[PDB]
Amino acid sequence: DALMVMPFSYVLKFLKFIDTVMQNKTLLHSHLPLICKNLFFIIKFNHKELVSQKNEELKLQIN
Amino acid sequence: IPTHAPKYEENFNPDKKSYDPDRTRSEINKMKAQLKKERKFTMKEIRKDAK
Amino acid sequence: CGNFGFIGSSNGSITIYNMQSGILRKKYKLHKRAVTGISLDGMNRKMVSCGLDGIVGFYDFNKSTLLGKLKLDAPITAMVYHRSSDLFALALDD
Amino acid sequence: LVSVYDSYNPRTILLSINASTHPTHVTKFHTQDNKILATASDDRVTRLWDISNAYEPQLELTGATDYVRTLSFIPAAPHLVATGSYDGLIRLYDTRSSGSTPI
Amino acid sequence: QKALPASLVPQAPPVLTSKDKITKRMIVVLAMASLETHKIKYVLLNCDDHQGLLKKMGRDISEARPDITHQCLLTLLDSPINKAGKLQVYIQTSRGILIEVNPTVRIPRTFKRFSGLMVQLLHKLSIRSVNSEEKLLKVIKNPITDHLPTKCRKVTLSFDAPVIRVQDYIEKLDDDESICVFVGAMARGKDNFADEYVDEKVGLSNYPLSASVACSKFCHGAEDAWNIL
Amino acid sequence: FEVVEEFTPVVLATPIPEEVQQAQTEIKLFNKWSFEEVEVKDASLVDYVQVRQPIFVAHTAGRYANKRFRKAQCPIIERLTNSLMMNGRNNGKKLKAVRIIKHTLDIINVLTDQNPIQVVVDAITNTGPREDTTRVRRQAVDVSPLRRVNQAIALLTIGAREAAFRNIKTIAETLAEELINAAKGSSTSYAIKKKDELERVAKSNR
Amino acid sequence: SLKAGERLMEA
Amino acid sequence: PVTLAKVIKVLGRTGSRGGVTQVRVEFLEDTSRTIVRNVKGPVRENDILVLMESEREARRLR
Amino acid sequence: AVPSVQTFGKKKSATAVAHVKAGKGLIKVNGSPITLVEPEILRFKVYEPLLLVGLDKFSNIDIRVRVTGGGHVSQVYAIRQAIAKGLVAYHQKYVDEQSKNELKKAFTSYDRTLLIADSRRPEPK
RNA sequence: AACGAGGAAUUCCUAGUAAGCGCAAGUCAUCAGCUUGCGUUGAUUACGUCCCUGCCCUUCACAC
Repeated sequence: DALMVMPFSYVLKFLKFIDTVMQNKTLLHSHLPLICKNLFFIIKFNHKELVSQKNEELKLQIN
Repeated sequence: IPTHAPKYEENFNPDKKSYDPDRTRSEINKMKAQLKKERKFTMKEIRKDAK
Repeated sequence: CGNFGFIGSSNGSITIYNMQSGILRKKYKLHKRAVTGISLDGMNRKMVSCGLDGIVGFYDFNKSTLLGKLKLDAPITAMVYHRSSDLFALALDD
Repeated sequence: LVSVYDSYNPRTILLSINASTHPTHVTKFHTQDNKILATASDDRVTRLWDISNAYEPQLELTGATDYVRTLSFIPAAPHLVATGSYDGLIRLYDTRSSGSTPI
Repeated sequence: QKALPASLVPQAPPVLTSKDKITKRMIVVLAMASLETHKIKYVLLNCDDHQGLLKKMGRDISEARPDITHQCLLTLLDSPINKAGKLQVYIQTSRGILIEVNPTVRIPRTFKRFSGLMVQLLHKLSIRSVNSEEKLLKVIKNPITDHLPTKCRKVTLSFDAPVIRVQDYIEKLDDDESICVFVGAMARGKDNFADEYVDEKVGLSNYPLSASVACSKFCHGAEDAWNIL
Repeated sequence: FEVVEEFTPVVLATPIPEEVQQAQTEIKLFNKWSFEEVEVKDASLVDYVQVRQPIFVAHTAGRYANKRFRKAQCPIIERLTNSLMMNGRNNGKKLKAVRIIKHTLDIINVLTDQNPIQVVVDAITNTGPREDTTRVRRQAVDVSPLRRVNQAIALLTIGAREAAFRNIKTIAETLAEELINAAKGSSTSYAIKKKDELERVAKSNR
Repeated sequence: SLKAGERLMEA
Repeated sequence: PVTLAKVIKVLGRTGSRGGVTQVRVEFLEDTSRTIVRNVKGPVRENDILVLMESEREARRLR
Repeated sequence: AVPSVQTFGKKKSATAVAHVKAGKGLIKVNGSPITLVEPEILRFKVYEPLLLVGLDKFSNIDIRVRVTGGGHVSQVYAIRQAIAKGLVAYHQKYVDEQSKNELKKAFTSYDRTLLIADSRRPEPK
């Protein structure tokens, strides 16, 4: 429910967070199951608005 | 604009009553009120003693 | 459904009766020559007629409206309507 | 005041208009258009009322130097309005234009 | 050559009441009026006469002055605008009582009688004319908003607020609307009494203003604004 | 192409007037106004100002207080009538309200040639406020379409009732002028002024 | 105090 | 100019003030864009709200 | 025996008994034509069935409605319910069932109360 | 003389509910300064929220 309230403008902030967490491999495997569940839930909920955006930089981060 | 004066009774006391023009009317109102009290109080006391 | 019987007249009038009571319900007048075939789909929605004038009309049985009108080259003689596939074959005069 | 009653129902009053402080001698509906109502006063101004909006006149024809007691609407020319005063002048106005000055 | 009105006889302007809501009006709301009664007879508490008593109720004697309410209710009704039938007064007692003052009334000039009326006013909830034809002072059900005119502009007197020209402010303001002013009759305190009703607050002069002078000053401008003379 | 469903003229032993037969042709309010051409101008209010199902008379005896949003399905004329009956003295008296509504629709047809139902719908659309305030100070908030329809009906009926409480005007005629001014959008109508006040107070404290 | 979701936004 | 936005979801456990429901709307003009708003009356999914401003983002109102 | 069917309509205490028999569109309520039913304002309510399925069908039947109990409004609702149910019942018994289906569909399309009793039975909460 | 719908504060209320109308009965307790039944006309607003105020409860797979 907490992630559901989030406006989209913070989701881009949230995705930018996971990107930065990926560099630090220690954190990634320490909290891998949690990062996965939140990440995939953010994408499913507001999928429609995510794809519509044409920002290339967002595309690389998802890459 | 037309202007009218307020009507009021100096040293008004709500516990005290509206001044009545007719003294006989005021006095009999006093007597009726006393009668109603004493009938109720006597009527109340009679019942309790009977009980 | 076995409730409506259609009769095609030689003067171009299509009449609809009710089988259980035999009481006339509706009457379609499009062809000016003899009607030589009538059929109603399985859904009892779309009706098709053909007559010696060579014209095929498409009626909507439920709303009683003329959906469309088609003219062929030659007079039409007989019609078979395949309800499963919604194809019907006309034996034209040519 | 100009009062509009429902004919054959004298009890009901539909619209009441305070046209002018002076007497209102002539009150005629427009033949072509149903909504617009005309009024003539000894104020010498023939206000053009509207039944929907009663608070202000749609147009206020003026220019007559004497009592106006005659108003006429010309058939087939709904824009045009004809008024007559005791000046001896029959003034013709056009409602399509700005008005307030006889044609 | 515009004609004259048919009748030029002077006609008294209609008395404006809370029931009529469309007409343009100036409303002055004497908020935070200190009008309170207590039995000794019942007497309107005074900052000076009853100082020991009010201490017993524990209320600070600074905020126990109905004289300011008297003075404001003197100047307002006595201004020409009232005589022109364009001014109506409401009073919001600190305890929370909302009193409407019919424009017709003529309050006594000496303070002592005025105390007599208010104690009568609070208890009987109404005062009637000497000729007994209309109710000059009446208590009404809160909130003030419902009684106020439908389309109306609301402001307050804030010393901190920007100074404005009252005559300028009224002119720029729309026509079919009406203007309310919430003046804080209380001596000293935070200017938030009418904040929940009002939308903006304005100032009248860089120097401090008492309630009475503030009302008269605001009244004066409206009279020049509306050509009341 | 002709389709014929009636081969005999229909003459009933019981005499039936002609107007009720012209009603046989099409369903009309009080047998005088058609629902065919009315449409809600504002897209949002659609699905919450119900005019599609045509009714002869406002009385229906439906069950519109059982579920949360059943009220939307009520015909708008019936909701206006039900809101007409208030202030206790009128309570329980629906037939009198239906009479007032019949009279008001007639008056509206008179003063304005338009189909009166269109005027009613236009008033309900125009007058319904689009943003409101909530006490925290006040903070601006949006307004649901149903609550907008509710305020529209309530404001119109209250304004009309207060207009003719102690005036020579009757409820019918004052309601007529209220609905007409609201449909025009003019500032004269009580409802439009109240709506503008609400929206502007919201605007100040956004 | 702040609720879930709202704390995450400030974070 | 006033925009029309259809609610797509009525957020829950938002801790909003009583009678104020926090909802997520998508604009009719641009179906992709979404914004979170506060609604005062009874609201359900798929109904249309008239947004005066499309810029502000809803905040919990206590 | 002439074909005839009987139906009841009920609303609050009001009860209406309708006999529909082969006839000539002679329809009466309490021994008087429908046009005199009162109150006038709600008369079209009683006309709701007649106008919906078309007066042509009634041209071959006569309807006698006898109503007792309740007030004006409940009486009207009882009348309309009785008329609708009687018409459908007769069309079932002595006319094709296709017309029966058409009649039921039209009525349940307009207002289901014409066919099913509207009983606001108490519900505790 | 009193009065023209009733101030502050406070209480109750969600569908055949609020409210209006009359007609009966007086059923071993209560009631006629009235009580209880009966039918008639019959709405608006909410039917969500734990934000405030109170009360309460908790700390045999799969998946979590």
